[PDB]
Amino acid sequence: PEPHAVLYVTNELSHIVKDGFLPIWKLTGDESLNDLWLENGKYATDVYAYGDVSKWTIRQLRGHGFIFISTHKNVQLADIIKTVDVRIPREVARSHDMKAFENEIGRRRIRMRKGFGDALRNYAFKMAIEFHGSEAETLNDANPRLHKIYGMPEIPPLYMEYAEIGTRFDDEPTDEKLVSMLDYIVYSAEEVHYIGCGDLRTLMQFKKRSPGRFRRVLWHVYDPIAPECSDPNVIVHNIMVDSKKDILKHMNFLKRVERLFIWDVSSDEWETTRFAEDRLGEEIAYEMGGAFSSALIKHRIPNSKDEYHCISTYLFPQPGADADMYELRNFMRLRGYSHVDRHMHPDASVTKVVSRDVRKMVELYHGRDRGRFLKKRLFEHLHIVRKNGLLHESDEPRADLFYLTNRCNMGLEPSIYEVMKKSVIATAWVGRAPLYDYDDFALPRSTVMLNGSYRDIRILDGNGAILFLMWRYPDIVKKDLTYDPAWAMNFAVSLKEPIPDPPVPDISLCRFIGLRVESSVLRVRNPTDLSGHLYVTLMSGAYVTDLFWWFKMILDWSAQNREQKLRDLKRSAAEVIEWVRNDLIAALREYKRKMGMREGASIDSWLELLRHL
Ligand SMILES: Nc1nc2[nH]cnc2c(=O)[nH]1
Ligand SMILES: Nc1nc2[nH]cnc2c(=O)[nH]1
Repeated sequence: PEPHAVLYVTNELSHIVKDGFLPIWKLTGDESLNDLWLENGKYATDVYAYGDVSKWTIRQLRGHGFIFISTHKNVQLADIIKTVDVRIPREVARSHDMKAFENEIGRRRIRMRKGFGDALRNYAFKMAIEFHGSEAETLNDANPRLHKIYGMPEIPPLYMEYAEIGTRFDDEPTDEKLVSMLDYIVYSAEEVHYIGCGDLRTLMQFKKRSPGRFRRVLWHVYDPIAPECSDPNVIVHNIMVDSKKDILKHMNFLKRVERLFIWDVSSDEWETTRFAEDRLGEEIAYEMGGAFSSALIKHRIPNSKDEYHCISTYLFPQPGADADMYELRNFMRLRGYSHVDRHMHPDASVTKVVSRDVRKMVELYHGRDRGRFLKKRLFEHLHIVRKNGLLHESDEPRADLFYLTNRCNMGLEPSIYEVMKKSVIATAWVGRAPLYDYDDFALPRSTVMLNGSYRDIRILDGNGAILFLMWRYPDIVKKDLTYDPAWAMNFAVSLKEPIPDPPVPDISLCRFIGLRVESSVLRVRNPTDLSGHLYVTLMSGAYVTDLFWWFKMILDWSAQNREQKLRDLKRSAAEVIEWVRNDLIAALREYKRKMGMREGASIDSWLELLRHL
């Protein structure tokens, strides 16, 4: 809505910037601290800035809005030697196109979005178990035997009771059928009896792309034609399978384990053998249902039969599989130990299927050049627990990232705060620009600031949030981390995180970039300094800081003295950018003088927490 970034470039770039349409900020390594803060605050959009910044730490620079573009790998600071956020290729200076240069920034900026949500997420996996509004990404980095991953994924093309299909959605190519299979089914298994594994090329390429989960899992594999695979998490079996006893003897029963049954069995005049193969793969899974957690039975569709039967939880189309591949994979969820509770997905039963409706599924969703987006949906739907965030009442501690402010939740505002009163970590869209690849809606920043802050609950904007994590848990959140602060500043973030002792004015907390331009607009438009300053912050909705702590920082902390208060900075390894209650109490008042109803309680809460402290 207001928040910008300083697109910082290194010397050799500068000349081309001049030729742009955005404001340029020039340095000049002196510049006091309180110099940057007043200048940077003049820029109501993104800026370009160059020249010497040796004096300064990174935190200092990110709180200011910095993104480090250059041709060189890194740039020298006072803190450390930072990895440039945005490297430019030589040739694409160089050239000296302002446009290809400006485009080049954009892309990496959208790529930078990732790193931001990787820090918050990567902290959540540190402090939590339950998990809400999740997706493949969160599955991807989860520990399936600890974190418990809920959410509401977008349900794929399915056949059971039960039809509905389609409709079609846009999609792109992926990994060939057989490794694109493994990819979505393998997640929480611990042991896999892979029946009919062929020559193993399949599973090896699975290793070659997805190495972690290949090793975090155990593979019995079965074929007349399977070679000796030197791997030690691979016990091979040449034995062909007619009975469930050719698997059974090869499971340790004295210990609990999630086990997965994968069937893929084909041989060599009609073929109602193709049939009683699949049907067998099913019966064998079934008899064992109670030792496996689930199964992916192969399921090709016959010509002869218009309708037929099978045991099924689901039947679905196959990513990366050719268009003419007339073969669905049949899921069976089962009973048997599993670190993911799937009792939503119905207990695999007998299923009447109509060939032509399967025939249609293949027709709609198969294609070499389709699957990517299907596979995802399958993955989630299979392994996420279908549970609604604002409604789930949890016993364990719980994280709430990047779903909260979704357009489907619109109106249900109260429930939202309820979640941010008690989550470990959660985030709300508060950005007021156009604003794309993002389908969220904004919460009023004042209302966030005021409802957000509780003793335990620290309420910062994404950048503050990050700065904080850098500063408190330096190795949950690295310092060299690349991210785009502007974007970080579209999110309100909340953490179950105690106030510092002593409540130092760290950047995580105190930035207030542009608060002077912010105070003037305020006064030409809707007109009514630590008294007025608090009011500005609120009325602007430019800002999201932790009211509570910042309160505590003012009264309980300043005074203290000159000597005795920096000192307690050293120490708390804090850092700043800027070198009584009766103000604040009116600050509040004035605020709600202008805002009956559109708020604020609460307010009342805040006042009555000064008038008692
Ligand atoms: N910054 C950011 N990172 C993510 N990682 C997964 N989803 C998101 C998102 O919406 N934003
Ligand atoms: N099946 C699958 N789909 C994904 N979509 C994004 N990441 C993954 C992954 O690891 N596996």
